[PDB]
Order: sequence, then C-alpha cells, then structure tokens
Amino acid sequence: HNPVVMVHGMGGASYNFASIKSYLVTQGWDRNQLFAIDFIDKTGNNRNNGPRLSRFVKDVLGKTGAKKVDIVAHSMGGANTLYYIKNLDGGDKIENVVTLGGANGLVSLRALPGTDPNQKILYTSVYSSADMIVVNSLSRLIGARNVLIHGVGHISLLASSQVKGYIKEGLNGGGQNTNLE
Ligand SMILES: O=C([O-])CC(=O)C(=O)O
Repeated sequence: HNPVVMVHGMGGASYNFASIKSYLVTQGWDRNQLFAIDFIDKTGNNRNNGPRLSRFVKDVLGKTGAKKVDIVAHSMGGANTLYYIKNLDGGDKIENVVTLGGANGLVSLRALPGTDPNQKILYTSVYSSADMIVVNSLSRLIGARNVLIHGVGHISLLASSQVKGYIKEGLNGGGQNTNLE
C-alpha cells in the first residue's frame, strides 16, 4: 500500500479521520503509513491549504521513500486536493484519490489524470443523497467512479461502514479515470 494522506474539510481536524484510521488498520494498513493533516485555515481557502498540502505530501514522501501517496478527502478537502493536482506540484505524486462528500466542483468537475504518463490518477467520489451540506452536483466527477449512497449524513460519512468499504476499494486500486490523458 502507498502511504495515505487524509485531508479534512471546513471546520475540520485530523481527528475527524479517527474511525477511518481504525477501520483501515483492521483491514491490513499499517498505522505508521496513515497520515492526517491539520490545516491552519479552517475555512478551506486554496491559497492557504493548497501549499500546506503540497508540503505535507512532500514530507510524507521524504520520510517513507514511497513514489506516490493516496488521498482520502472530506468535503472541502476534495477541492483542496484537486487544486494541488491542477495548479501546484501534485500531478505526479498521487495514485489513488477517494473523496467523501467532496466539494470538488469548486475547483474541477473532471477527474484530473495528472502528469505521470505511466499512471493516471484514479478517483472514487462517494456522496450521499442525505447530505445537507454539499449538494451532490459538486461531488460527482466526470471520469471517476461515482458512488451514490442514501440515508447517511455529511458527518456520518466519516463513520459509516458502507462508506469505509468504498474507501478500501479505492485505496486498493478500484477507482477509475476514463478521461483522456
Ligand atoms: O514538482 C516538483 O517535483 C518539485 C516539488 O514538488 C517542490 O518544489 O517541492
């Protein structure tokens, strides 16, 4: 497995991912390869969070020696991740992306393939018809594996067993990117 970088949303914190971390450890990920960022700007502005994410990923690669990271992102964390890929230095550093209720369309409505010609970035976008915070048209990405679930609220995306199964599938290479390179 690649190291996993977990990216919180507006008003969030690294401890938002505590239950997802516990799940992944019981499914075979090493606790020492799971990394969750804490942004300073809790309002989610890309001009702050994009560069902070860039440096965090650089640090993770430097301390693990991995070639690429995988990303799990919640709400505005999805937009921050896409900004890093689109405008900054993330195009060749990411393999698998999973967004949970992502506010992705504030940056892109396309699953951006990145810049490694040997390997397109693969995406799973999970969103819920019961999400009262992020409308689903912001979460769906053309070219991704888009997964619509029902009955789970925006915060419960971080606890739901059904959501965790899709995270596992995405981190094991089960996302998609059917866009052109
Ligand atoms: O694009 C690159 O590989 C250079 C880079 O990540 C950085 O400036 O830290």
